[PDB]
Amino acid sequence: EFLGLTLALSKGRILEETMPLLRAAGVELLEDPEASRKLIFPTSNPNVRVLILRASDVPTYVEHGAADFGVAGKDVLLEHGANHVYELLDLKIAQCKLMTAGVKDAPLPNRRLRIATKYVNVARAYFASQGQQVDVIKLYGSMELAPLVGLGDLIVDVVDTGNTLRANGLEARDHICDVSSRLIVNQVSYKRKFALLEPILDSFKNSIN
Amino acid sequence: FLGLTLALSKGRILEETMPLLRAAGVELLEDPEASRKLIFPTSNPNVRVLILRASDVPTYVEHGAADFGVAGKDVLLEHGANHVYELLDLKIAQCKLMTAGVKDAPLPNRRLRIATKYVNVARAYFASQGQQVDVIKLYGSMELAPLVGLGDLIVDVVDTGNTLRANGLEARDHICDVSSRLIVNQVSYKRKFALLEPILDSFKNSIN
Amino acid sequence: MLPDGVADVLFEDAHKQEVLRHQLTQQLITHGYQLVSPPMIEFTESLLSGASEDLKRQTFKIIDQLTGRLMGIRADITPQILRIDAHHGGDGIARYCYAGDVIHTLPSGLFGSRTPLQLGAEIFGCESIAADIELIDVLFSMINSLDMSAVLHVDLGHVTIFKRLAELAALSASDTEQLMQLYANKNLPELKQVCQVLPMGSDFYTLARFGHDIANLLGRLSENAQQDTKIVTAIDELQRLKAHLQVQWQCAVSIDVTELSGYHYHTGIVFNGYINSETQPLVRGGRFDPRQATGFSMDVSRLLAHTQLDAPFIVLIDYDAFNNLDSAQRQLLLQQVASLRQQGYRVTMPLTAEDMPVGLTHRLSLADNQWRLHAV
Amino acid sequence: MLPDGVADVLFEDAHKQEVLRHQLTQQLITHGYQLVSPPMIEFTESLLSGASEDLKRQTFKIIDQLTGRLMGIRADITPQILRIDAHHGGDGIARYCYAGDVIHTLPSGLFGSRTPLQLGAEIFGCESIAADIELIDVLFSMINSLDMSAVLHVDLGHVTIFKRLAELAALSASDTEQLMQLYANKNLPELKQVCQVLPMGSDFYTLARFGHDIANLLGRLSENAQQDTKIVTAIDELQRLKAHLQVQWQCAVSIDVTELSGYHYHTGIVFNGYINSETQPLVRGGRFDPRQATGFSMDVSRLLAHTQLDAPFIVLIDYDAFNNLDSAQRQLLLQQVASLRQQGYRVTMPLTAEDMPVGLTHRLSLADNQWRLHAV
Amino acid sequence: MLPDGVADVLFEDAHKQEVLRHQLTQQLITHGYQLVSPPMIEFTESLLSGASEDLKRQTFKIIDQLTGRLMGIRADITPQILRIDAHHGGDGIARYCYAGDVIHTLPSGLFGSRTPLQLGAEIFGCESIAADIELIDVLFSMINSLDMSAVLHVDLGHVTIFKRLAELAALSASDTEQLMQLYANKNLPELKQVCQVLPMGSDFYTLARFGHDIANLLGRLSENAQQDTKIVTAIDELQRLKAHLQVQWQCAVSIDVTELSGYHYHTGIVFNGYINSETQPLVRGGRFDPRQATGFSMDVSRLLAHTQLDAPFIVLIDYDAFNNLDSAQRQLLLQQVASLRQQGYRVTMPLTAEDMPVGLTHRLSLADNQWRLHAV
Amino acid sequence: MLPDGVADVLFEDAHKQEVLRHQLTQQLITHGYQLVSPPMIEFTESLLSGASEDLKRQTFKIIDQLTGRLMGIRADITPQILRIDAHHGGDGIARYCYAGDVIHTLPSGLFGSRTPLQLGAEIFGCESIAADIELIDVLFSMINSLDMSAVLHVDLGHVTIFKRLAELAALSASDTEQLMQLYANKNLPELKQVCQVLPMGSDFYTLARFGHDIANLLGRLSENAQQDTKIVTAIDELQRLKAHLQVQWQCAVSIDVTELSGYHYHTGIVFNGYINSETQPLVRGGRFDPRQATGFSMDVSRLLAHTQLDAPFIVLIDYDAFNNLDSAQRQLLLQQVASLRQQGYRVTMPLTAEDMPVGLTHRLSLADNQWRLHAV
Ligand SMILES: Nc1ncnc2c1ncn2[C@@H]1O[C@H](COP(=O)(O)OP(=O)(O)OP(=O)(O)O)[C@@H](O)[C@H]1O
Ligand SMILES: Nc1ncnc2c1ncn2[C@@H]1O[C@H](COP(=O)(O)OP(=O)(O)OP(=O)(O)O)[C@@H](O)[C@H]1O
Ligand SMILES: O=P(O)(O)OC[C@H]1O[C@H](OP(=O)(O)OP(=O)(O)O)[C@H](O)[C@@H]1O
Ligand SMILES: O=P(O)(O)OC[C@H]1O[C@H](OP(=O)(O)OP(=O)(O)O)[C@H](O)[C@@H]1O
Ligand SMILES: [Mg+2]
Ligand SMILES: [Mg+2]
Repeated sequence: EFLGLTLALSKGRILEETMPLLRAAGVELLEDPEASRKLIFPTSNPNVRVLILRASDVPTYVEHGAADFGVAGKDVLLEHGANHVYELLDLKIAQCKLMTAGVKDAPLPNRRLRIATKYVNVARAYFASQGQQVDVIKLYGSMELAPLVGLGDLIVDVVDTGNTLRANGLEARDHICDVSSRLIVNQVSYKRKFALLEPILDSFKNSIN
Repeated sequence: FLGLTLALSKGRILEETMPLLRAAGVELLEDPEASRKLIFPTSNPNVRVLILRASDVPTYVEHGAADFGVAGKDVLLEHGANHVYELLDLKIAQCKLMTAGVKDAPLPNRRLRIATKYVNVARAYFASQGQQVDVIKLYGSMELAPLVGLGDLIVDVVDTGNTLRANGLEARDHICDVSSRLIVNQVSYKRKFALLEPILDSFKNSIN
Repeated sequence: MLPDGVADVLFEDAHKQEVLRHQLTQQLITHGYQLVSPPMIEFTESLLSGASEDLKRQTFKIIDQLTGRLMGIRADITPQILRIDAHHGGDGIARYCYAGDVIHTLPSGLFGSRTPLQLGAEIFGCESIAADIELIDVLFSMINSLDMSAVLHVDLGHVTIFKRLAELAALSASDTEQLMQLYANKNLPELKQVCQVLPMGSDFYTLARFGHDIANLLGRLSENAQQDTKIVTAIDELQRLKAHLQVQWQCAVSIDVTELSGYHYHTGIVFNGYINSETQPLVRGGRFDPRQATGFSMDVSRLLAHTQLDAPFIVLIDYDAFNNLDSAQRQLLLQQVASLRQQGYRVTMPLTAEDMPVGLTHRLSLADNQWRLHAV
Repeated sequence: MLPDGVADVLFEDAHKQEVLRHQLTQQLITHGYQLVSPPMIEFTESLLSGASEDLKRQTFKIIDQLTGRLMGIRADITPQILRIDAHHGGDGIARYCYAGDVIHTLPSGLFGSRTPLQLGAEIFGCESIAADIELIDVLFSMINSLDMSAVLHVDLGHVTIFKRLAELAALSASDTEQLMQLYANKNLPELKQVCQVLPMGSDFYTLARFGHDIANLLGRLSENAQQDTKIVTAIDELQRLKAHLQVQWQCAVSIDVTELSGYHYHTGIVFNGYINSETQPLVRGGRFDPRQATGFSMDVSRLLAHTQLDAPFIVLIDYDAFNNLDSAQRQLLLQQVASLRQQGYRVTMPLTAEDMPVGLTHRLSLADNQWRLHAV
Repeated sequence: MLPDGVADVLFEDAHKQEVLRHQLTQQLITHGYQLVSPPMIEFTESLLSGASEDLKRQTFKIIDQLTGRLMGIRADITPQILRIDAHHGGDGIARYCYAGDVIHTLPSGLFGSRTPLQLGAEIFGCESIAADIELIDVLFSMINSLDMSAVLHVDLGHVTIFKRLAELAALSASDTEQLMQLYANKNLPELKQVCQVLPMGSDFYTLARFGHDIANLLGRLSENAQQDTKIVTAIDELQRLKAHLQVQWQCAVSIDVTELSGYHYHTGIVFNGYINSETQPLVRGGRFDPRQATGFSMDVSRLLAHTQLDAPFIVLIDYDAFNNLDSAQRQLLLQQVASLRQQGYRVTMPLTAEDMPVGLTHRLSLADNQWRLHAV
Repeated sequence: MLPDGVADVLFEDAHKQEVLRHQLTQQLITHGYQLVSPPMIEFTESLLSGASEDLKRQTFKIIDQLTGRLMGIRADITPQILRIDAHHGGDGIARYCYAGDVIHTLPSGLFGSRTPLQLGAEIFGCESIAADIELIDVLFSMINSLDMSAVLHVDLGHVTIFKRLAELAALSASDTEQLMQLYANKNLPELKQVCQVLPMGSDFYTLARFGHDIANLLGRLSENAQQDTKIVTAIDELQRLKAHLQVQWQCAVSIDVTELSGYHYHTGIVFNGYINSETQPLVRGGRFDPRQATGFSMDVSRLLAHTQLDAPFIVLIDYDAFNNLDSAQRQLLLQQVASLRQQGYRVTMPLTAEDMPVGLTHRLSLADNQWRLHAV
């Protein structure tokens, strides 16, 4: 077993935007993960090591104790529905928003709405909290294409600038919630390794404010 | 749109099919990586391409959102899609589904925990060996799962083995060989056969 | 909110569904079919006897509290008709019809319904193709009475052709399965390869390559197949049904002898009716291949989108005008309202001045001592 | 073969049931009631919202595979109408009707059915007793249209009377429960004993002992009860409904103010229609809940035993005579058969010479180039 | 073949489990705890009395055929100990221990077991923290006797702190539930927001943010909380137990006053023992209820992975040598084998020449009229 | 209160049961039997595979929420051993033992237990009677180690004798059933009548009339039976087992070749051990008649009444004397208490002056600076 902390990160956006906070906490990465097939890396701190995951895996790894803590989007946390982690900090990075989107200028069909989305639980919960009755299909990516080819009336997807919506002939409709990356911690790790965490958490706490 | 809608996935599948599409007279007009558009025209005005995630391709083709597409046999096995016609083995994106554990580690003498993207394949595989397993669903970076205790073995695609070896793992059992297939929507095969048959025979030549 | 693939049928759709169910049931009854109304729940023993793994997956399970036995909520009514026929049918010919809700665990197609309304007809105890021709006629008079703009195309198959070739060729289970999966994927090149190394292999290729042309199929087969009595009858049955469908009903029929779902579940002739371009067949039917049986069923709910009713007359009596009437004039009005209702007008006696029916088309108003309908 | 309290409705009973269900549904629709056809399955959240422990016991449970949530197979359609009204009804008056199968875990009474066909009507958004009078009239014109020999006796109750006494007496949950169970057993001696040691105890005894005599009930109660506005209105409502039932429908009405099943769901007036001497009421209805709501439902299947149809005209075409016809003469016969079927004759085209329908009344025979019906 | 979360414990694991269960049970018995072996099934009345909705979900239900009453297959033995103590315990102090299988409908955690072997101890009739200290000592001497390499980390909580704040703040059920769910997710940002609009809201935030630091928790709370006698005692009890655990057992203890699963059942102190990094606690215990009661239980099956036994000595008698013996020499051998078995050797009398035990370590062979063990 | 036939095993009985279970399990393990601990619940498929209608009636049923499949709470462990052997046993010889609770719907005998503790041993993969002799030896050394005053009498049967006669006589199912029921009722006169009109009828009479005398049974049978190889082996096996039991274990054995329960369930040799005069056998075992298998099981709970332990030493430390000790003298006392506990004394460190163990036999008191045990 590993005595120190195992931080779970996703490659790309999450890795890049966290580097500032990790630096201030004295946990810089030794090598570039993109120049390697390794998925586990050491850091400047010999107690911390980083895992490179897909963003959807981060809560799962942290939940079951494979990582002591990690950085996951609130959208992923909402969809995952993980009541088995501690969500300690809003890091205010990777900011975007979950929302609905249909075809540009199209009217809503007067029947049960078909929602194409990766975020299945969120979609149902959202539309149920409105007046709306829906059917949902699970898809994994490239959501903006689904209404163009008849696979759904609306979508539920993250949007920041809107460039992807507009580039695929869509426009946003409703706002579901704001989304930013959170620092999540394994419940047992928060109890057992608090001494290792508390300095690193307070560095993040400073880095934000 | 009354022509053909071809479904492709973004990196490997897009790149390795470009040769076959060129020979069939269906070259792409612009580079999809230099764009946020997910739908593109081609040199042939009847064909257009969709850029999807590899796991979506069977779903799009199945329900008629694409008339045909190129999907890995691994994805087709996991999807279990009886509602498409699998016409050609294109012999591209060749790799193999197999099991893999930690280098030199012995199998724990109990029910095995399998970390995998390919949930149905894993269960079906181990059941055909007369054995029962417990499964965690994961979406990628599978080679990390045994290192951090999240499973005894994994079920994943491996070609060279570089990713297995780079993460302290080695292959164990061979489940099956995997290459991309040309799948066609059952109604599109009936209704748009005239549009397909020339394009299929160009692929048929490109392979042989 | 309701689950996915679980919906209310509301208002005019509910009316339309009630009308379809009733007209279609009456047509069957007038064609000599005995209506049966089996229960939503049974023991799994009889309910799923000879079920495909697909069917038992779609069937919900529940415990009988009185016996601790497994019951199920029916996903298909057809097994219940078997049961009923076994106890009430006798050895002669028996005709059954039914219409009832069935429940599926998963939606059967994309954005489908988990709660379809299954309606069907079955003939037991007749060997002849005449039974199949009769069912085709009932089905098609039912379909034509709906005055739809959408068109039904029929695919015919016959699993006996391939099944007979496979026993004559002495194929293993391994070979049979590989052929069926090649057929299901229309993999003609790889079928050619496999067929070079199989007994009567050119016959198995011929089914795929030339099975659509049922007129000439027998002449294209080996002498071994051509002498086999069951293959010859099967090809003849398809020709008769195709002919009947085209002449009598002006129906475009395609043939696919490589359609082999139901190979394991005792089918002979298979029938699939497709509405416009929808992947799921609207109508499914076939032979059983020891009591003879043939029949079909359809999803009545799926007809809703392609059938249309005359808009309803929804009438509101004027509240104030009614409450000013003496007792004699009320009896005369109620007589007139009773008359309207017997003609299928929907008339509301308002409880208050604000009482307003949904979709109001007419008001029954008082002028010149005459109650008259006037549109809103 | 089938579970206990689970039966097929077969043949003429199935026909009769289809006809009853359809006529009764049409009568409701023509009286301005909106037909709704909600699904057999829903999430338990909406299905059992405000359910009695009796209802939730009768409801089977199953898992939605798509959400891992608890669904149920409906034991009662009434909650689904609440849901529908909440989304489609608006603030004004709304009228709904329905007919559908419901499933119970246990049979409700001796020789009871676990799979009844529930048919009902409900009015939402009207405070007035006029809404209750309307529903009584619709119900009774429905019942009279069936031309039954069996007779419907109506029991009226009103839970407001007891509910008001219980809050005025400041009874505990312990006391309320013991009273209700004594009332349900009409255990008058033990009620007398208990009532000596209860606040306003003589009022609670009076309900049991003298509740049948609604004319004099108010005069028998304490001054505390007599001054309470809600008790006085409740007794008045019973008198008005009893009067309406007796005058308009010549119906023998009994009163039971101790009828308190549905204590938690019935806001006010309760209605139980009994067929002949059967323990289970054929019809149940009442007031419930801030949106007003009142309605009823009945078991359509239980009407089967007390209703009869005109015997069907069952026609058999002569087999030999038909097979000697040229193609033109068959088209002329089918035109004539089609005509017979449109008049509701049940005509069988025989598959063989032995093909004999059950209950054959007529044969369509050939003589002098004329097809004619003759009775057997 | 077996259901998910249902496994055989086979061979050496089965041996190891039998040994653990027996040693652990003997330790408890020698510490003055009365062994009880209640039945797998009981009426739901006593089985689920005061059960959390979590417990009743995990409990399977079945009908007693003799009474038509609902029984259950126990998911937890603890309620049965309550029952037993109520009938046999008296008013003084009583100590109980138990070991038995329990059955859960769903697996409790990732790769969880639906069929765990629950082993526990409970003290009734003692107010003092001394009872809790005793149980901690018994538990830890049990754990240390297993000579594990894996380490137990203890989380202490105390529901009285939050419970007292919630009554002093006069929180609604709505507020209490939202807090508990925020606490269970340690959602600190959203807790901050909610706490700005709640009475004594800063105290509820402080529990989450600073509850780990039990030394300073009292000083961080409002004057309202600081004066409350029950809060002060609860914080003191945690300090005493943490101290005891650290001094006596050299155990790293964490505190979580926001740990509130068992809000309805835990009167006071709560205890969760975690093995290495596993999410599910290996040991759960706490105070509950007017008769005092405290205790713990653990999953014995989960100890299997972290405990090891001395490898067994497995002996095989030589087949040929044995079958050449006269009757007298066999009686002498069996006397010697009986001796070996009394020393815990596992000796197999081979049925054939090929009979070979799994994991053979020694052979009992004949030389010079002397049977001797030699290793393979 | 608990259901009928469902009981707590409390206090010394619980201790006694724990000791029996553990000693008897160790004896089996030392005789080369592999301990297995299969789960309380399985799918009914494997659990009730080849079950008698009696067994499946005694088995409770429950739904797997994850698969909607029928599971059961085991009424017998033996089927689970079959399953285990099929996956882990190989083709060679395999020995298994087990001890576990099983649950029955009804009590098996009058005032019986619905929750017995089944303990058993099985040998797989050996044709020889040697396997049966081994199991007899293990069983009897187990029984003798219990030092009971009650005596075990063994009934041996062998269904192969009658089964072979019935196939040689070419009896119908009608005949076989009538014979079995005549045998079960010892109806010798009516057996005589029936046997006059049956092929080899005198052999069937001989079994009933002379089956007890196994020495001479072969010589009393027809030449047809005497030449049949399977009859001759079966009679020989009974002679060998009877002899072994009488010589080696001084056990009174009776033979009943007309004992034919298990005729349908594949038995060869049958074994029933009866304790004193109790109708229910304490031990049941036999052969299966393609993998060989033989074994037994017993109700461990039923041994409780006929086995006795030495009364326990229950010790209480003096509260006041202990609390006057300095820290050094407490460490010396705890060392002495630890010593007592390792010898199986049950010692309580009292929490208060009133803390009083149940069944107190000794007090550990202080006098002349010496802690000593003194009886109460
Ligand atoms: N355009 C965006 N701008 C800012 N944050 C974003 C944007 N898109 C996504 N995010 C957030 O960043 C997180 C990680 O982004 P990432 O690129 O890894 O995810 P993805 O590509 O949407 O999905 P996946 O990683 O599963 O393929 C998301 O979970 C989301 O919370
Ligand atoms: N190393 C490899 N060499 C060759 N073919 C591969 C390799 N890895 C995957 N493939 C094939 O390429 C297909 C698409 O892989 P691609 O890289 O597009 O996605 P992925 O890594 O499988 O996952 P995702 O779609 O989530 O990115 C797979 O279905 C498989 O058939
Ligand atoms: O509104 P916008 O600013 O366009 O951002 C929204 C897009 O960003 C994300 O994609 P990402 O950047 O992770 O790239 P990918 O979809 O190619 O993975 C997400 O999947 C959206 O498609
Ligand atoms: O055996 P190798 O030749 O190392 O290749 C195997 C790797 O390729 C697969 O996807 P991909 O190449 O897309 O990697 P990615 O999913 O990490 O992008 C998969 O993720 C494997 O880790
Ligand atoms: Mg991305
Ligand atoms: Mg990739």
